[PDB]
Amino acid sequence: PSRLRKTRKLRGHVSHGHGRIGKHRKHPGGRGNAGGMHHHRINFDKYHPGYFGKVGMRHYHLKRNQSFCPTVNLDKLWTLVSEQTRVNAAKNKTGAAPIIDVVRSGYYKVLGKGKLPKQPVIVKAKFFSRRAEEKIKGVGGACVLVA
Amino acid sequence: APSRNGMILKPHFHKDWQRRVATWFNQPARKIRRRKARQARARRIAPRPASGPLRPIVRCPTVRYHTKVRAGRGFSLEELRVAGIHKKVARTIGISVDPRRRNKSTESLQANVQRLKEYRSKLVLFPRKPSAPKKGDSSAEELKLATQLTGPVMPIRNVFKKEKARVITEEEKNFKAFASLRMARANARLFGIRAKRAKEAAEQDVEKKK
RNA sequence: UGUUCACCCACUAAUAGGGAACGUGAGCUGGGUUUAGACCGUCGUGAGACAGGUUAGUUUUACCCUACUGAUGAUGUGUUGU
RNA sequence: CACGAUCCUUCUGACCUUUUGGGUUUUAAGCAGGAGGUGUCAGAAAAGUUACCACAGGGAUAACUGGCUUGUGGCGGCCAAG
RNA sequence: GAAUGGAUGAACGAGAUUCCCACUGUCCCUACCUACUAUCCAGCGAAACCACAGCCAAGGGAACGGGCUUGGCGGAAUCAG
RNA sequence: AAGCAUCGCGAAGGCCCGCGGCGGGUGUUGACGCGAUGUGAUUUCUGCCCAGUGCUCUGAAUGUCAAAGUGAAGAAAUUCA
RNA sequence: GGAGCGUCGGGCCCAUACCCGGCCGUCGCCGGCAGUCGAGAGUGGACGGGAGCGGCGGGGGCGGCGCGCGCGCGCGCCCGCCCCCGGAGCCCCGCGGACGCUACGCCGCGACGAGUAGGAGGGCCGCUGCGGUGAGCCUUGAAGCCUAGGGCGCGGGCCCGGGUGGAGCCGCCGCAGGUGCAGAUCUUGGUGGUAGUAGCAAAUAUUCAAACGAGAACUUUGAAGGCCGAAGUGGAGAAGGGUU
RNA sequence: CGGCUCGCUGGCGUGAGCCGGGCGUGGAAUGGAGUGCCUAGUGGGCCACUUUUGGUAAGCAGAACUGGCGCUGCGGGAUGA
RNA sequence: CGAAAGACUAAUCGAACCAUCUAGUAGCUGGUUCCCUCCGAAGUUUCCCUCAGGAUAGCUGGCGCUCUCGCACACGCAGUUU
RNA sequence: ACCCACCCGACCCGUCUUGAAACACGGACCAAGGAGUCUAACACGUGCGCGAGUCGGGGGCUCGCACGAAAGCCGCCGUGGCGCAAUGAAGGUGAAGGCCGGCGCGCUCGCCGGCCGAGGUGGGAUCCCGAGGCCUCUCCAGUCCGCCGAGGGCGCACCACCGGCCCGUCUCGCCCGCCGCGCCGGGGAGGUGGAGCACGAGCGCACGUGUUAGGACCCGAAAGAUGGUGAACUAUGCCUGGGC
RNA sequence: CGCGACCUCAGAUCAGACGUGGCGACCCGCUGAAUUUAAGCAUAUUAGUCAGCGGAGGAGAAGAAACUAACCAGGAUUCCCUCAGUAACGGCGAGUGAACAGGGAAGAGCCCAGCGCCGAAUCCCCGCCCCGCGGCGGGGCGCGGGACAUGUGGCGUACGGAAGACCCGCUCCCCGGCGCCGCUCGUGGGGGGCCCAAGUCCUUCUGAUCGAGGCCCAGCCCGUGGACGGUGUGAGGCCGGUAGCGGCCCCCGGCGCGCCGGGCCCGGGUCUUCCCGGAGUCGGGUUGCUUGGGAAUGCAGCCCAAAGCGGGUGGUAAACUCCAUCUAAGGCUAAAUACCGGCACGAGACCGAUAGUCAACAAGUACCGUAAGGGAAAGUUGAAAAGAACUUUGAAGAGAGAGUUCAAGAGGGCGUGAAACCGUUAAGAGGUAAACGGGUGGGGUCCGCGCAGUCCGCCCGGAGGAUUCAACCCGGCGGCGGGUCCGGCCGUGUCGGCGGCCCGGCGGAUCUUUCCCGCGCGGGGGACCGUCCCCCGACCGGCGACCGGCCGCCGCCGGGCGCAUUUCCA
Ligand SMILES: [Mg+2]
Ligand SMILES: [Mg+2]
Ligand SMILES: [Mg+2]
Ligand SMILES: [Mg+2]
Ligand SMILES: [Mg+2]
Ligand SMILES: [Mg+2]
Ligand SMILES: [Mg+2]
Ligand SMILES: [Mg+2]
Ligand SMILES: [Mg+2]
Ligand SMILES: [Mg+2]
Ligand SMILES: [Mg+2]
Ligand SMILES: [Mg+2]
Ligand SMILES: [Mg+2]
Ligand SMILES: [Mg+2]
Ligand SMILES: [Mg+2]
Ligand SMILES: [Mg+2]
Ligand SMILES: [Mg+2]
Ligand SMILES: [Mg+2]
Ligand SMILES: [Mg+2]
Ligand SMILES: [Mg+2]
Ligand SMILES: [Mg+2]
Ligand SMILES: [Mg+2]
Ligand SMILES: [Mg+2]
Ligand SMILES: [Mg+2]
Ligand SMILES: [Mg+2]
Ligand SMILES: [Mg+2]
Ligand SMILES: [Mg+2]
Ligand SMILES: [Mg+2]
Ligand SMILES: [Mg+2]
Ligand SMILES: [Mg+2]
Ligand SMILES: [Mg+2]
Ligand SMILES: [Mg+2]
Ligand SMILES: [Mg+2]
Ligand SMILES: [Mg+2]
Ligand SMILES: [Mg+2]
Ligand SMILES: [Mg+2]
Ligand SMILES: [Mg+2]
Ligand SMILES: [Mg+2]
Ligand SMILES: [Mg+2]
Ligand SMILES: [Mg+2]
Ligand SMILES: [Mg+2]
Ligand SMILES: [Mg+2]
Ligand SMILES: [Mg+2]
Ligand SMILES: [Mg+2]
Ligand SMILES: [Mg+2]
Ligand SMILES: [Mg+2]
Ligand SMILES: [Mg+2]
Ligand SMILES: [Mg+2]
Ligand SMILES: [Mg+2]
Ligand SMILES: [Mg+2]
Ligand SMILES: [Mg+2]
Ligand SMILES: [Mg+2]
Ligand SMILES: [Mg+2]
Ligand SMILES: [Mg+2]
Ligand SMILES: [Mg+2]
Ligand SMILES: [Mg+2]
Ligand SMILES: [Mg+2]
Ligand SMILES: [Mg+2]
Ligand SMILES: [Mg+2]
Ligand SMILES: [Mg+2]
Ligand SMILES: [Mg+2]
Ligand SMILES: [Mg+2]
Ligand SMILES: [Mg+2]
Ligand SMILES: [Mg+2]
Ligand SMILES: [Mg+2]
Ligand SMILES: [Mg+2]
Ligand SMILES: [Mg+2]
Ligand SMILES: [Mg+2]
Ligand SMILES: [Mg+2]
Ligand SMILES: [Mg+2]
Ligand SMILES: [Mg+2]
Ligand SMILES: [Mg+2]
Ligand SMILES: [Mg+2]
Ligand SMILES: [Mg+2]
Ligand SMILES: [Mg+2]
Ligand SMILES: [Mg+2]
Ligand SMILES: [Mg+2]
Ligand SMILES: [Mg+2]
Ligand SMILES: [Mg+2]
Repeated sequence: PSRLRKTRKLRGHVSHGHGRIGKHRKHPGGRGNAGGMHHHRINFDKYHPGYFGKVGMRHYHLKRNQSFCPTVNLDKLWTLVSEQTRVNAAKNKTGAAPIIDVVRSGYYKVLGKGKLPKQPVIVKAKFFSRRAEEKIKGVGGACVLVA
Repeated sequence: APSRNGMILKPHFHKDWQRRVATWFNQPARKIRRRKARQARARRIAPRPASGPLRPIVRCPTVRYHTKVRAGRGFSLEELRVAGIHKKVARTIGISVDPRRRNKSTESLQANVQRLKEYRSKLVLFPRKPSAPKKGDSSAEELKLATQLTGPVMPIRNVFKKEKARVITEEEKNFKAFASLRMARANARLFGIRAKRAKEAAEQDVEKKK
């Protein structure tokens, strides 16, 4: 909608909202990210601290699928399974504890955020955090490593 | 000239990009053209599967995909050999055959064999003439279907095995997983130098004798 | 002497001083400054430089308005002349 | 008051990390602190000339006039030692 | 200041100066004459330039106004200059 | 411009062209020639300066001086000679 | 004998300032109104027993919290009632509620209103095209154009009358943009003033008659006077032109 | 006021931090406050009172303070930032 | 190409013309199109091969939110003063 | 609104400028054209849909497309993007705490049972409780309805502060673990770096403003490069003619 | 000094073939800038980009791993999404910048050299016959030539292959012709041709209607046809068309059957014995360019220059070592993909003659330039030419009458005909250039009036005329509202039926393989849980979700009511 834009209101007015002292000249700064080190220095070093300079190790032929390791927090571990596993348990009276294969639902690591409900679980995962393990043990469960 | 906070961003419009803009007003006509072509091929290959040939079950590479399973390119030669299908002939009955696939694990092999077995069972080989010789199926299984198979022939569904709620033996409770991983990590890390120290120690024991 | 300025001769009553966009280039002139050519000296490795000297080097338009100069005319006085 | 960022280099530091299919060793790359300098000192690597000259602009800026000023120049008083 | 040539030098030069003789309107100091114009008419017929325009004095003003302030004043339409 | 004076070159050469060629110009030429500079007829002269910047001559007697080649240690990249 | 100067009076003169009033807009009001009592608001109403001229016998406070239009009252007759707006008749009405109420509406009180650069809001301002919509308009005359006609709007603008013209065009709700000009020594086209002006002045020169012809300064013929003056204004070619 | 905590500090005590109670207008005058995002234009200025540096001075150059003009008309100062 | 003037090379020469790259780049000139309404600046900061430009603060506008109570029943803030 | 008169006011616009009626520039006059666009990327604001998700592409299935190159649908619905987790150069690591009882010497350290479960201070719109009034035509009783409400509470969002947790890093220290007892692995206390957690707020779409990259509001160089055309002028050489 | 083989080389207007140029949107191979950005600039960037040269095709190129990876592994190329503005490059500044995996579009795989076996078993050209001949082919027959052992053909190529012995099971595939049958998806493939519904019906406007009103149901008729165009305005039905698994006629394609001529004796597994790979190439150094590729991604020149349990790769130089992974130095290959040139079509929220292409027109035209090159302007009478016969003035151009046309106030550059500018006619003014703002006045132009504008509307009182009713009941119809929820339909929350539950389905990582079927898994039952539906009773919100009676009210019609009522009129 041109109808709604500004330039429609500016018809008539001479400078077109760019002022008549300094004009709308073509490229007064320098084009683009020119002057990061000279003359636009303040902008770059109070809104992009750390832009300039190297750091860390190069790594030439990086491939992201090697380092693929999505995470799930205990917070919502039971969300992986249908409610009626969590229900048929806190029931049953065998002291069974259902299995939660985390890798099936698309997470490899089981990190430790959150309260787990007092209800035993076997959790199958690729990796665990220390605290995430400890929590499951305290609930009355068992961590299970899987390849 | 930048103004008070933003992403210091680098657009790639410094080459003559407007010379090489590729619009997409085709796409509808394209989709139609593809679908017309597809419908033609189906009509040509009369009772054959429109899909194309039957293709092997295959695991994806890399730790990421790993757990999934795809269609592959074609059945390996070892797989065909086990099924009892001559490699040159398989291509004429609608079995894909690559010969570049190795075959590492027995688990992948047998499942693929099972596939070809299944296919041969549920396939209706028309005889070369209408006057029937061996192999060619009965005129019953022929009249009842000279039908195409819409969609991929014997589709792959990446499937899981349910586990019954166990009880957790005391030993299982006992497992120190996090710790276990860390140890294992360090053993991998240190395996090589440990081995070197052992070799040094053995040399010192032998050197003591002489 | 391009000069302004200066000086000297001569006359004179006196050879006072100034201004007007340092009056006055569609008034002239262009001798001088102040393009391009060239010469000399000094300076510069050099290209080149020189309120240092020298010579050669295109000076456009008015029919508009006004101003001024002259030239017909104008309103009035009934018309016309004296 | 007596001093210097990124990048690069160099030295020092830890039974440190990485050096990519795995392992040993050189090498290299990291991490942290010094040093090698930017005096145009918040930090390009840089000589002239143009009268053969050019372009964008500038009365934000010179070379006239005209304004203000009047030191300087010119002209004129007061006082009165001579 | 010596082939970055010094010094000379007959002949020559649409070259640069100085003086003399002659000659002259260069001048004193201007005048008269001729042709072609300009001038008037018939016919034909452009252009540049143009914010609006077009009398002055002083004032103030971006510090020299046609316009503003205060005064002077102002009379159609035009011709050659 | 004649005149004067320097300089290079005896041809697998001087000077020069050309993207390239067992290419081409001088050259259908050979030092009384070709090429590169200065000065500028004649006359009369043409002083001193080789420190500077140029040019040039000589060269195991010799400081430095690259790539290769030669030796050196190293497991090798290598480093050192 | 100020229309001068210094000191001082009264009186009067007028700014877009100040005061009062109108009207427009903006801002603000926990602003008001989907239908109700109520103006320093400081209650209203069951309902039960006991009773009645009783009451709640509290400050020169000068008073607000209590008093003189009734509480009980006139009627039916000490006892009963003290009744219903489909009817009290109404200044308050709680039974139902605007002429008003497109709630993006309507209404009320205050205050305030310079503005470049710049920002924001609203435009039933305007242009062209699309989805909808107006049982829209139009040869019984569309667009456009013109108008010393009549009006509206603060304004952008708009509507009507008359004329001209001769085929299409508009209102509303949405969407979309190559959407609004005084300038750019702007671009293209057109027209002025200048102006019947400058001008049609290089190389000596024309004159008389007749003819033709609508028409002769200029054509043609004749006569005369002139020039070019064989390095020609003569007679032939080259190149170039291309039918002259 | 009452009590707890301390790895600080220390003859005992400090000092801080925590709980639990007890107490209300604490000079004048004025006004509703607080808070967060996006953000254009601007970054040539000039002038006057008073102060003030350079300069003989300047309608000069340069600072301070406030107010102006710039962005702003209107009455007056004839005329006028 | 030049008996040398930077001369000449199709009215063009201190680097011809024609087309393209090309809408070359411009901190610099010029221009930049309807109405009303409300608010309404700056020429100062530090940094910059910065001084006819940017950056950054400042000054402006817009959007808001959180609370406050003239609904007899207020806390906090100020180009003052005490 | 057409013309004319008179009094008062009144300099020509645009523009750069501290300052323009300027002896600053552009502008004779009229018509038509004529300059903030589109794409991409980001940011913040706003509207809508869904919400720990969201998403639509790309593809596919439904038609000869009249309207359709639409519309609809898809275990593709999610490969995948963005989000739901950070922090470290990296190897890696990765957000919980409290309380109670017991057992180890409660050793502000280590291990075993039960309960609560995202901490606390101040301030917080707002809810909640509410002594008490304040009347009712009488003296008391007395449920119902309000109005106000002193006083007390739970306290959103948000802010300030203090604790806590995660990752890096240092300092100090004492214990645990086992298929591999090791230059192994795991913890503790106290500082300190982090674009962290501390009962989620995103994703998609649309519109606006701003900032960029692009011809990038419009017009404007002197230049630079690539590839071609010219010696009909003129410069110089040569060939062949002519002339004095 | 002969004649004859071959080898290497010549010449032919020898016989018969091919190549040459164009086009150039897309494609392949070179070559290759500079404006530009970095606020300067040189590396970088612009950019392997414009220009330059070469060569193609309907596509090209690429392509069947000397590949990815490091997994439980994938498996030619190309294309899209994503990876990702990421890893990386970079005066680590400006800026640049991929790949693998994953999901799709498509999908197709092969052949040599060598090593070997087979009497060269092969090829080309002659010449005679039969067929076939507008893409020169088949079959036969020739002591007819040549090519070829310096290696043609069959088998065979890394997925292994060959040759042997016995295990098994059995024998259709191709082409040259000649016929003939079913016309074979936009729903009869392609092309061509010719065809196919319904008003010119009644009135009436008009210059002319395709307009306006009507026509057995918005009117008649057709409608699988109401797209578009044409026709004197606006047309489903006037005409062409449009619709239709409509018709007919030609031709051509493509596939189905028959006959002939040829070719063709073409398997698989199992055990044994043999067989095996492309050199001035890899690899190294190097210099130059190139890349995201960083102690060298790719391509080059030069120098060096290999091996065979080798060689290559395994994204940090090197040595040692294990692993993995391919097999290089020969070749072919459809498909999805590209397409501002071409031929032929379709469409548009585009432009509408200063726009849109330079070009709506006799435009790459006229014209300019020596040449390379530059490069315009320019659409519209009217329905129909009916384009003005004739008279008259004039040498004529030009007029005046006359005429055509609805109109020439449409007259051949003619639709509409703005402004600037000019002529005239009318009105008004005029010594401070004009013009302007505020305020009045004077004059004009038209516009509204009034030949009283006393403007209307209620109600009332009076005096005149006027018809019929209000009021009241009676009969009918319709509407409103109401509660008794009275009776029944209707639905919210709750409870009862466990009743739909199998006669109620989906979903579930809940269970069971006691089940069934197909091969521990898939599909289906069978339990279970969640969710959605029947039966009746009770309570409650009795809800605009409705009916039936009854009530009350309102309205309309029709009866009665004749005049102290009832409206009308002045
Ligand atoms: Mg403005
Ligand atoms: Mg702006
Ligand atoms: Mg401007
Ligand atoms: Mg600016
Ligand atoms: Mg400025
Ligand atoms: Mg497919
Ligand atoms: Mg002068
Ligand atoms: Mg003069
Ligand atoms: Mg002159
Ligand atoms: Mg002179
Ligand atoms: Mg000179
Ligand atoms: Mg004259
Ligand atoms: Mg290795
Ligand atoms: Mg000179
Ligand atoms: Mg000079
Ligand atoms: Mg200039
Ligand atoms: Mg100046
Ligand atoms: Mg002066
Ligand atoms: Mg000398
Ligand atoms: Mg000398
Ligand atoms: Mg003037
Ligand atoms: Mg010499
Ligand atoms: Mg000498
Ligand atoms: Mg020397
Ligand atoms: Mg205002
Ligand atoms: Mg017409
Ligand atoms: Mg448009
Ligand atoms: Mg204009
Ligand atoms: Mg004349
Ligand atoms: Mg003569
Ligand atoms: Mg002749
Ligand atoms: Mg002649
Ligand atoms: Mg100054
Ligand atoms: Mg200004
Ligand atoms: Mg010169
Ligand atoms: Mg531009
Ligand atoms: Mg600048
Ligand atoms: Mg300027
Ligand atoms: Mg001005
Ligand atoms: Mg002036
Ligand atoms: Mg200027
Ligand atoms: Mg001008
Ligand atoms: Mg216009
Ligand atoms: Mg948003
Ligand atoms: Mg921003
Ligand atoms: Mg832009
Ligand atoms: Mg340009
Ligand atoms: Mg350059
Ligand atoms: Mg060709
Ligand atoms: Mg630059
Ligand atoms: Mg620049
Ligand atoms: Mg530059
Ligand atoms: Mg590049
Ligand atoms: Mg090219
Ligand atoms: Mg190909
Ligand atoms: Mg190959
Ligand atoms: Mg791939
Ligand atoms: Mg991403
Ligand atoms: Mg690049
Ligand atoms: Mg062979
Ligand atoms: Mg028609
Ligand atoms: Mg029609
Ligand atoms: Mg028909
Ligand atoms: Mg590069
Ligand atoms: Mg490595
Ligand atoms: Mg190929
Ligand atoms: Mg046109
Ligand atoms: Mg035209
Ligand atoms: Mg055109
Ligand atoms: Mg037109
Ligand atoms: Mg035209
Ligand atoms: Mg026309
Ligand atoms: Mg026209
Ligand atoms: Mg007409
Ligand atoms: Mg007409
Ligand atoms: Mg027309
Ligand atoms: Mg016309
Ligand atoms: Mg007129
Ligand atoms: Mg008159």
